[PDB]
Amino acid sequence: MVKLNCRPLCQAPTASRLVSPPCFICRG
Amino acid sequence: MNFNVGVDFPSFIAWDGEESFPVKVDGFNQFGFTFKTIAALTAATTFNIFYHEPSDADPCVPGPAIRVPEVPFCDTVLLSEDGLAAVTLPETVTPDSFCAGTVPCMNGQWISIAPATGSETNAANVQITVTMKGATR
Amino acid sequence: MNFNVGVDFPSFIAWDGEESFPVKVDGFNQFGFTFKTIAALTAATTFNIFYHEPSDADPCVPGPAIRVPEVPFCDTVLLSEDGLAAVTLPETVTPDSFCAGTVPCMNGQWISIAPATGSETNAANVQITVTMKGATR
Amino acid sequence: AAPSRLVQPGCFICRGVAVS
Amino acid sequence: PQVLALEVDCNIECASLLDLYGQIEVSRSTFTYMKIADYGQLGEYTCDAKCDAEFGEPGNIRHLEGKTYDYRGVFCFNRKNLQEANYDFLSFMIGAAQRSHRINRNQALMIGKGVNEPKGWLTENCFPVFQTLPVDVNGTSTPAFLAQDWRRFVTSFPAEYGEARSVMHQNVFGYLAAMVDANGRFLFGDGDLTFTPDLVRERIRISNCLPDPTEGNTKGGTGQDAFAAGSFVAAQAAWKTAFYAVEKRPMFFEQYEGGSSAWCVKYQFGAEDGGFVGCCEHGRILQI
Amino acid sequence: VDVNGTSTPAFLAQDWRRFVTSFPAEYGEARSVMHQNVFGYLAAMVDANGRF
Amino acid sequence: MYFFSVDPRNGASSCCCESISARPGEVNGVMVSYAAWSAPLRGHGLTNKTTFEIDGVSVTPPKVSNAFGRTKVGVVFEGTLSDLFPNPEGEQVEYEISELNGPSNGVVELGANGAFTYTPGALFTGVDRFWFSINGNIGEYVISVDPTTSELPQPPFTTPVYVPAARRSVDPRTHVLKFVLGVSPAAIPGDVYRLTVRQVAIDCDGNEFVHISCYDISIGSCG
Repeated sequence: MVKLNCRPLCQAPTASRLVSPPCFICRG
Repeated sequence: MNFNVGVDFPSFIAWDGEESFPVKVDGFNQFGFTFKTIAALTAATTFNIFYHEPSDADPCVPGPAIRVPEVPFCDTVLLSEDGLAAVTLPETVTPDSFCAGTVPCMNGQWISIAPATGSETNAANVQITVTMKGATR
Repeated sequence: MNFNVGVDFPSFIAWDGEESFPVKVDGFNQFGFTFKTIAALTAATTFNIFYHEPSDADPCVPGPAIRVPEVPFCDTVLLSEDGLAAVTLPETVTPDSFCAGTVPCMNGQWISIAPATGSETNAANVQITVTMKGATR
Repeated sequence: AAPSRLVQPGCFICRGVAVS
Repeated sequence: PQVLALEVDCNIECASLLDLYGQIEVSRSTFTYMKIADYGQLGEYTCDAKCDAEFGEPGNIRHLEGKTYDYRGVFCFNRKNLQEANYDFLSFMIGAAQRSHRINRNQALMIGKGVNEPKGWLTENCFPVFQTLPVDVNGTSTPAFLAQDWRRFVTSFPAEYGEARSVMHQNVFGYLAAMVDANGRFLFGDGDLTFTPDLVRERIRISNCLPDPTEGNTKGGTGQDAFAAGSFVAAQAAWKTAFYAVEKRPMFFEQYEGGSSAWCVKYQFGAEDGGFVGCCEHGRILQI
Repeated sequence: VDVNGTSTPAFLAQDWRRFVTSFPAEYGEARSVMHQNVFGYLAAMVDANGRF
Repeated sequence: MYFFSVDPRNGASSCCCESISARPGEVNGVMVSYAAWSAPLRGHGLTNKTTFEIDGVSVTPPKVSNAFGRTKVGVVFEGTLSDLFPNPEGEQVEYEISELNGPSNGVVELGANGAFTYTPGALFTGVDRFWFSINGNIGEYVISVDPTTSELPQPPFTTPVYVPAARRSVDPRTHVLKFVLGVSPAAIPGDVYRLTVRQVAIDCDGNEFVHISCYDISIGSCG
């Protein structure tokens, strides 16, 4: 009974936008 | 500063994708496999493990290929049907990532891996290798 | 009671006898080779050592093959007439005995072995693998 | 040293509603 | 013919990002430490009236290690002008080497590249990087950096990782303090000619050898002054656990008898040190 | 809230101050919970000109 | 190493240009001492803004044409060596691969009749040259091994006389300009070329002082 344990070798970057609350706009 | 670590844990080939090579594990007392993929697989890939004996005629050539039995450690519920050791490289294992397994109880003096039947199609993309641990000469 | 020596010093194939392979050595800090012959050699064979660099198109695939320079320590007197590191398996190495060696200074992310010209029909009878040491990340 | 400019941020307000 | 004692030099260091990183000291040049990959799941919400249990799935514990890299150099003299000089080159050169060590170490620890240099956290590129939106102007879609981003960035740090500082080139901070609203009032420090709060309380350590997106303080950005999207702006990380800096031996200086050919007295210096990135989840990078 | 043409939904600071102080008074003390990101979505809000 | 002290343009002190002998195959180095001309113009010395140009005043156009090929890494390359030498008369062709100018990262087993096989060295990606010789006529054959993905560019077929891209250096503290002057193995003895050097000085404020001189390269055999 063998059990394996692999792991990646090279990592990948992590990009993500940073959207912020929008320009205040009146509901009328 | 890197150390000449071939002595004190050497490594040998065991399945280059076309042929198994028995690796002598007598002079050492610990060993393990380090799988590695060369291209994306198609489905699960299963390998059988074999152990050899010193040949009857010559005592430094391996004998026939005997299938090593398998042992559980409390938590085995799969319990391979015919009680014979086997390893299954799971599907969706990318390249640039290696899995490393090892049979618990050693027996014989040469060990070998072979692609189990029905799985030798996409087994040409794996390359198992062995690394021993600690000379006992 | 043998351990899963795979993790904590894994190993990969670097020269299966027909074509070379680049093996990534960034994730680890120390590494070395383990030569092994499958059939008797006919003359001294020489291999060249190459290091790669991360390709600009993708940093997880090795770029072109540069050749690693040669570093003398103190005792060195041969200097191999080229300042480009190389190994040379001597004649009379029976194919049940391994030989270990490594470069004193790594550079780049990858490492590769290939037979130098002249000894390309003997290298078909040898096997070269690389085993690393502790993982940095 | 050659005269370098000193461009400062303008009136920056909005990121989601273009004007008519 | 009235030689003074004035020694106008006019050169700068950076600040130092060294008192931030967690410090560890090693004697041997090869250390090793453990890491907890994941505790894993253990035990489910089993039903009742079931004389049984489930083994769950055990965790994982890796065992890592890292080296220490050395840093050395050489500088010689002529021994003839060193006897007639009205000064002391040696004590100047000794200082002129440590200055080269301090600035090379700190820089490498940031942007070091793999082999025989500690991998800096910039090039490691495993800190999650947050990039900001572009803005509109007269139809054009120039990239920009509004104060709205900076607050959103600093606050978005996970609260349970701890307290985390921020690092940025002072030209970015100069860019922040000088923003104006629609009318023309300042955003920070309304009507006092200068905005300068105690950085220590706002958790902003400042430096001068980070990528500095405002190129020589000349790219505020409305036309051809856009920030050239893809530039580093600031970083934020719980440094006492995100990055470690190891130390083995401080600098030394040793005469080299041999190689000194009775003309050229040749000194030698070196030092050993290193660093490595710890858990690179604590820590994020802001980008244009 | 209306944007140029379409009807993208949104959530304004005024929509939060109107929700909290709209809890039936005769229920005792009542706190509120939210993911950290939502709190970091009221801090960085801008009025007409440029003000937080 | 050659050395020329340039005239300082003071209205004071056979052909015009200086004399430079060259041998087919050599790669030499030249030094020019602009001191006599730049020292009076006390400024910030010289600036690395020198410009070279090579013209031919006697060519004797080449008999045998050059050629070019391509191959992927590790793959052998075959080619012909006969369609490059259009011969006017009818005679025999004794092809030869000069040992002093063989390839640098492979081997070439020249067949008997204008055929050859080029096996590139293991794990090698770049460009590789070797200079054949048909009936004494010398021409180069360039092979570019591609790294198996797409392609490499097409190199520019080095001229008979050339100055390398960037091996020049100018010392502003002693007003001395150095560069490298290489001569192809295909240069034909007796031919003459002309190298004109345009070197730029600079004043204390940032203007220019140009200076032009020429040299006559004479391709002679046996140095």
